[PDB]
Amino acid sequence: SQIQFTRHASDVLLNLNRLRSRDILTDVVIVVSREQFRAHKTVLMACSGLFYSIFTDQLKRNLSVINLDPEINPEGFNILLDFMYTSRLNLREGNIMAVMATAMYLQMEHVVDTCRKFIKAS
Amino acid sequence: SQIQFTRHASDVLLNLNRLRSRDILTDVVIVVSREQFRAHKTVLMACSGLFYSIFTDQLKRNLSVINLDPEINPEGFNILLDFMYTSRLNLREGNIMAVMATAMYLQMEHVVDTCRKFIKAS
Ligand SMILES: Cn1cc(C#CCn2cnc3c(c(-c4cccc(C#N)c4)cn3CC(=O)Nc3ccncc3Cl)c2=O)cn1
Ligand SMILES: Cn1cc(C#CCn2cnc3c(c(-c4cccc(C#N)c4)cn3CC(=O)Nc3ccncc3Cl)c2=O)cn1
Ligand SMILES: [Cl-]
Ligand SMILES: [Cl-]
Ligand SMILES: [Cl-]
Ligand SMILES: [Cl-]
Repeated sequence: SQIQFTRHASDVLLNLNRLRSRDILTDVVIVVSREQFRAHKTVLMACSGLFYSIFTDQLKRNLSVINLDPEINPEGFNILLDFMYTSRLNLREGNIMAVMATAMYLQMEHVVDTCRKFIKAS
Repeated sequence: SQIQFTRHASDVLLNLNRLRSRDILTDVVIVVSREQFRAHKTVLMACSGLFYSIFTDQLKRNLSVINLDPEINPEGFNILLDFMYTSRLNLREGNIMAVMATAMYLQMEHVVDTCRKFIKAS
């Protein structure tokens, strides 16, 4: 019965991305080979089965640094981190395989499914 | 040029509300007279000019407890906190004035404007 605000969730996500761009209340750095990316653990948990499983565990919840598998492509990771904070996925012929493999590792099914649709559409 | 995921922002907000319901990575309690409400500072900053102004200030960013004005109605506050995390506003004849005054204090213009529309619609 409540009044629905159709733009509200997008407004929240935009403001969370603005906080990330200023490093405000970021609480983790994700290390991907020679690169590092700061983020909010809450957003990572909201968007990734891997990060959900890491930070729900009381053993790991307070970690300030997460080292990803050294095989993960930093560009693929950055594309997916930007997707988490924007709802926009930068998929191209030159990055689809790295993005798809990274989304499998991060446990991000809708992106993996979208990568399969991209391949089927050539 | 990116692929747009129209449901993604709502999915993120739902998962942030699920984390709030489990008290996972909440980092502040908001005290409203005899009641207390836990939340994520990032979501509060994303949805309120008052909380943005409090937590952007390096003087106050690390506060774990915020005491609101003792005049603020706890039910009005709870309605607006739920709106922040759901995009749904529970506006009724019995709560409109308290919700509107609380939204003015929290600096939440779209809700204040919606309260004005509710009054104009009787
Ligand atoms: C090999 N492989 C495994 C998979 C997988 C997969 C499945 N999968 C699993 N977990 C996921 C997601 C998502 C999610 C969210 C938004 C966009 C996208 C995308 N794109 C994904 C969040 N999460 C964590 C969660 O559900 N968080 C949560 C749950 C309950 N309460 C609070 C919180 Cl935070 C997901 O897709 C793919 N390949
Ligand atoms: C007396 N009175 C003053 C006012 C006012 C008012 C105006 N107002 C001011 N600030 C606001 C909002 C919002 C906001 C967001 C979503 C829904 C609603 C509603 N409903 C409001 C966020 N915010 C903080 C911000 O803009 N955060 C942010 C900005 C830039 N980067 C990162 C971040 Cl987190 C707002 O409405 C009304 N009455
Ligand atoms: Cl971005
Ligand atoms: Cl390309
Ligand atoms: Cl709720
Ligand atoms: Cl009523």
